[PDB]
This record gives sequence, C-alpha cells and structure tokens, in this order.
Amino acid sequence: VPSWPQILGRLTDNRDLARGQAAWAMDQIMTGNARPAQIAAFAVAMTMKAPTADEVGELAGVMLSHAHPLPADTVPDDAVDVVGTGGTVNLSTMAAIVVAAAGVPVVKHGNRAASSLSGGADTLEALGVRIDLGPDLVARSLAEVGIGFCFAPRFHPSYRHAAAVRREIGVPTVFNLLGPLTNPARPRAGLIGCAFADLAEVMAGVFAARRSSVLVVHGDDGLDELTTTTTSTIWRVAAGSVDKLTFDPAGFGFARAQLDQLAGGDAQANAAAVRAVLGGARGPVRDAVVLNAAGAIVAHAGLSSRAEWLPAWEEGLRRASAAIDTGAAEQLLARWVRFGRQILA
Amino acid sequence: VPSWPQILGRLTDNRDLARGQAAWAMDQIMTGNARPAQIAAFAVAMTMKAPTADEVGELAGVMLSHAHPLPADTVPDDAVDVVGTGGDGVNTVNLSTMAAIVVAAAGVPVVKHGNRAASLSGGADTLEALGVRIDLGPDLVARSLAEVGIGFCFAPRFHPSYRHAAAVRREIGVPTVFNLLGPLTNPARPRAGLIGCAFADLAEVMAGVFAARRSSVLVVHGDDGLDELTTTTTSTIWRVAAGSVDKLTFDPAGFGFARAQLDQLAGGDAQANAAAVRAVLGGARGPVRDAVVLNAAGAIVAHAGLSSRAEWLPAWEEGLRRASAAIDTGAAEQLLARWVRFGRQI
Ligand SMILES: Nc1cc(F)ccc1C(=O)O
Ligand SMILES: Nc1cc(F)ccc1C(=O)O
Repeated sequence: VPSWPQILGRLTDNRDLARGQAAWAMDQIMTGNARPAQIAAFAVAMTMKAPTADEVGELAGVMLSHAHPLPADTVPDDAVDVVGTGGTVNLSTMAAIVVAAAGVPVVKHGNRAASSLSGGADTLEALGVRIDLGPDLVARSLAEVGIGFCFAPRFHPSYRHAAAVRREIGVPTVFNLLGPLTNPARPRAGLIGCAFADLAEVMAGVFAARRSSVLVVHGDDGLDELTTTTTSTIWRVAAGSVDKLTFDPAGFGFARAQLDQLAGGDAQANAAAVRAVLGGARGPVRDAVVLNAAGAIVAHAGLSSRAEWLPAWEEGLRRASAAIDTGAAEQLLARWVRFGRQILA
Repeated sequence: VPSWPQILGRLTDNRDLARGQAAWAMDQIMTGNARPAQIAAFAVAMTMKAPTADEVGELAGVMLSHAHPLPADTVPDDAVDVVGTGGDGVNTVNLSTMAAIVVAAAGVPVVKHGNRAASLSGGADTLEALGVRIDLGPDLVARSLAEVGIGFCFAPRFHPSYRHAAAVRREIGVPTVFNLLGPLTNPARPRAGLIGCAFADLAEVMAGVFAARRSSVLVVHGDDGLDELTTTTTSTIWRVAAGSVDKLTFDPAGFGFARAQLDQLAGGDAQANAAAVRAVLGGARGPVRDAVVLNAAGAIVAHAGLSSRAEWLPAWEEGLRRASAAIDTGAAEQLLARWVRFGRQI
C-alpha cells in the first residue's frame, strides 16, 4: 500500500520506484490531497534520484488523465509540437509559425513566462494572438488556421497545487519535463528542446514508449533549441527506439553565431523580432528559426516513413526557408490573429 | 546574497553549500520565514547530497541559538547524554532509556533530550510510561539534575521555534538530515555522551560536529546497523576528544559478552519498553541487560574522557563494572523510583 514515507524513503535511498508509485504520488498531487511539503519532497527527491522513463510516463499519464481533451476527431493525425523546456528571443514560437506555414499542423502548449512550465504565451500575446481559448476554439484554430495554442492553466486546472509549489521552491525539477509530455492535443510528432542535457535521454525514452516521431534536442552550448553557435546532440525517436546523434549546422552551410545575437528582452522586443524574421530579415535569428522548423518537419516526416537523415534535413530546411520567403509564414501569423479577433462576434 | 533557489539548486546539483548558507536556511526555518515546501525541499536535498560536518554544525548551531537554555550554573560540568538517532524502521529507545538510568545510578549526571513520537518510536513515551514527568521547564530540569542526578529536556518545550520544521517532518515522514539534530541540540549542552547512529556515513559526520565542540563523546554504530553498541557483532566507534576523532572497530566479545541475535534487542512501543525497563533494572539477565550494560559503560567511558586519566581499556573495564554494579546493587532501580518521586512531589 503506497505512502509518502515509503515512496520518499525509496527515492532518498537512491532506488527506482516500484511500478505504480509515481502514479499514486501524481494522483495525490492532482486531487489536492498532497500537502505542499509532500509535493516539494517528492519533486526534489525524484530529481536527485534521476527519474526513469517509466516513472516520467506515470507522472505524465496521470496528469493527462486530469486534463481537458480537445474534442474527438479534431486534431489531425499528423500534428506536431515545437517547444523548449526550462533553461534569448523565442525561437520556438517563430519556428512553430514557420512549420505551420509549411503545411504541417502545429499544436503548442504553454504558460506565461517563468511559471510552470514551457510557455511562450507572452510573446504570442504581444503579437495579438488570443492565447486563452477552450478546447473547441483550439480545435477550430487548428482546422481553420493550421495552428493552435493550449493554455496550460486552462487545460490543466488540477495542476495548480503543484504549480504553486514549483513557485515556492523555484529550483528546476522532474516536473520541468512534464509540459512536452502532457500537451492536451497529444500530437505524435515534435521537435522538443531540453536545457538539462541528462533529462533529454529520459524525455526521449518516454516518446519512444509512446511510439512518437520526435527529435529531442540539446544545444551543446546549453540551449533548449537547435543552435547555430555550435553543435547539438539529437535524440532521434521513431518506431519505438531512440538513437543519439551529433548535429552540426555547418554541414548545411550555416555560419557560426554568437549568443549575444539571439538575445531577447520583454514581450514587445521579441514580438519585433518575430515580425522581422517573418518579414524576411536575414541573420542568425532567422538561421536558428529555419533550423528548428526543419527539425520539426523532419520529425513530422518520420510519421509516414523513414527517409534518410540528410535528405530529410535538406527538404525540411528548404520548406522552412520557402515558408518564410513566399510570405506564407507572415500571412499565417496574420490569419491566426484574424481568427482570434473573430471570436468576439 | 542567499535565497531558496540558490541554495536548493546548489544541493540538487550535488554541491556542498558555501559556508553560512546552511545557517541562513536554518534561520529562515526557525524564524517562521520558510514555507513548508521550502523546508521540505531543503531537508530532502540536504539528505540526498550528503551533509558535511560543517553544514550540520551550522544547522545545529542555529537551532541552539533559538533554544531555551537551562539556568546559569545548573548543569554539572561533567553531565552526559545517552541517545540514538533512530533506525529504519526500528529503534533502541529501550536501550537508551535504560542505559541513561544505569549511568545516572553509577554517579554520572545525565541530561537527556527528546520528544514523544506518538507508536513505536519513543522515547519521552517510555519515560512517561514509567511515571516520569517529562514536561518540565528549565528551572525544574535543573532541580531534577541536582536532587536526582538525571533530567529530561522535552524538545517541544525547549525548542518552541522548531515547530515549523517538526510539522514538515511529520507531513513527509521520511528520515532526513534533521534526524541528526537531536543529539546535537540538547539544550543543556552536555559535553560528553554516548550517541548512537544507524548509518555509518552519517555517524562520521556527527563525530566531526562533536569534535568542533571539544566534547568527549563516543559516536557509535553497530556493524549490524543498530544505532547503539550492539552485542550481535562488532561496532564502529568514533571516539571524539580534544578536537579530534579516533575511529576504531569495537568487539564486546573481548569483554566476554556472548553474541546475541538481532531478534532480541527490542524495542517497541511505550509499554513494551516500560516492562523491559522494570525487568532489567530488577536484575533479569539476557541479551537486553548485556546491551544496556555495554552502552552505559560507553557513556561512562565518554564521561571519563572529560577528566581523562584513564586509558581506553582500563576505562572500559571500569565502566562495565560500574554499570553492572549499578543494576545489581539496585541503585538503578532506586534511582528510577527517586526520579518518579521527584516528579510527583512538584
Ligand atoms: N493550473 C496550472 C497548470 C499548469 F500547467 C501550470 C500552472 C498552473 C497554475 O495554477 O498556475
Ligand atoms: N517544537 C518542536 C520541537 C521539536 F524538537 C520537536 C517537535 C516540536 C513540535 O512543535 O512538535
């Protein structure tokens, strides 16, 4: 019979949990039954033990079970997520728009900045996108615009107890991996960036168990996106298995960049950077958008077949660049904004 | 400057804290400034990183700075503590309580410190089940020391500011670095002690805290995992005196103790513990008496370390004879009765 003493005792002893123990803990957390101290002890102990893919799957699966779903048959079978976890202008917001403009449906998931968890909501808001929508309007956005956004607090109202604890302790934990694994629209493909290099192998194992087509990505400079500044580690998930690879953007003709050139600031500065890139401005920010958009496209392609790596990337990069240069990406953002403004009437 | 995100991130990254960071955390906890979540995160992260003696000394020192002291000059200079930190999920409060009575009856002043656990993890509960008055203010514990030669500091009484940490420790149950603080925060500050620890790594850490204090202490760990000197096999002892530590392997067979089974050395609930106390102090022979005598003798040795003529082995020979005589001549039994009387008479 599961208890906090028993579960925490096992973690502090540096032991993997028994099956079901992670799930039980998550259910206590999601039901308002776990005290802030119990939530905090578990979050910290799980992090220092080092979670396994099976334990993270239990946490995500229980949390998903408490989430509002999107209506049935409203998510295309081949939707993708584009996101980074924890850890500079929001490349993932721009790449998502570019990917959708290339004809791949995108469903994002997040909160406002520095909260649980993955976000990007502030930037979208700064652009005039209505972020706060229920499942029916997300599904409609997805069908009519090609992109949608799931606002975490709206879709995961039962995570409020954990969210409040994460704020009190303000240190990164296992709970930081949950955003990409609990997207309410359950896309089967994704480009997933992870700051914490070690946990990215674990995240990938969960996507493998799900039979997802995902590139989990780690900038060897510490970024949670694919980088132009140096190389990257990629976990390529498809057909139930992971294989780690080194990724070098110079091998496609990208110039090495400086971290000072991807810098960000308030929501408005970053909205200006989005508008610049979508309007065709060239530079290392664009380079970085195209690259991450290509990865997501390559992930998406992995749903249908196994195409070979370098030609998949060659096509993804071209599709991303063309989504920008035809004006399709700018025009998609404009349709997204128009869609949100039509809801009022 | 310090914050929870900074201290917690350092611990979860498996780094030792910077000097003063443990102290800051502890003071936030003791002033009611820490949220339950922050308290629990820190307790757990400190445990999983593996606390050093410097970190633990900071925690204990801050906690002591908030404790009620006993009145000036009421604690004999040579008072001793006898206590364990607890097992998983067993304990030896039976042995500690009995050894403390026996040591006091041998003529060594004893000042214990503790709390009620609730079932099988106390303690003050055993003493309470013996008719001892556990809940006494500093002035009465002092009188208890003077008139009976023993006393008990009830933790919720002497450490009222620890209440926020105690509530969290309760909420989460799991043993943490906080479980090491009992022996190190006895409000009477005895300079000598026999201190048991279930875990050899943490025992060394505790030895290093006591070494910074110039205590004369034996930190003890049975090599079967008992938080006391065991009779089932060897024990490791960290002998602490004059600011240094002498780690050694101890074998009671060398003093003619028969090997016991782990099945034999209790303890259990308040009541089981009380009956065991009655029997042993009445002269009942067997594994329990042996463990009690062995542990009271170690406390006597640590005491001898204060005014230190005796060498190790003759000190052990003397402690063993004094402990056995305290029981056999009925002095232990009489002292317990006297202690009960003192509590009724106030
Ligand atoms: N309810 C939530 C769900 C999330 F995923 C993140 C944050 C909250 C919140 O209550 O702030
Ligand atoms: N205030 C306390 C001090 C201790 F050492 C142990 C428990 C409490 C409490 O408030 O329950």
